[PDB]
This record gives sequence, C-alpha cells and structure tokens, in this order.
Amino acid sequence: RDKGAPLNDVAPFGCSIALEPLRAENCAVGSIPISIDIPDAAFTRISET
Amino acid sequence: PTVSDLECKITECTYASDFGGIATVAYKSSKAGNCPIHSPSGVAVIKEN
Repeated sequence: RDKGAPLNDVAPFGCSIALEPLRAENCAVGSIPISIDIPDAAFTRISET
Repeated sequence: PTVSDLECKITECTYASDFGGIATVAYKSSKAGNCPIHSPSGVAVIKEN
C-alpha cells in the first residue's frame, strides 16, 4: 500500500505480463528478420494462374 | 492453319536448364488444328514439338 506501480502498467514499448513463465507478452518494438522455406508442393506453377 | 498476325511473349522465363521458361502466344490461325513448333535459333530449347 506504499508500493510502486506495475510493469504491466508502467512498461515502455507495449508489453503485458504474467506470473506464469515470466513472459512479457506482445512487446511491439522493432523488426524481426524472418525467413521461410515454403513447401514447393504448395506452389502453383506459373502456367496455371 | 496459317498462324500469322500472332503475338508471342514470355510470362515467367526461368533462366535455367529444366524447361522453366514459358511464353503465351496469341495464336492467330486460319484453320484449326496442329502446328509444329521450333526455335531455329539454338538459344531456346522447347519441350513441345
């Protein structure tokens, strides 16, 4: 009752919190260099579209 | 069929070995039927005779 406020109410760059694995969910900040290897079967050949 | 007054264009040319290069051809025939094809230049090798 003379504490400070919670990090899910004072954090920056947009986070939420849990007493669970101690995650800080959904922190929207910056970029992520993401790269995928699609299954070639999922491709449609060009001569059909 | 005489096919002239046509048009040809690649649509997805694959700079490659397997027959990845494709090209639509705006065929402008007189009769209707078969039409043998070939590139007299050796640049292009075609899967369809």
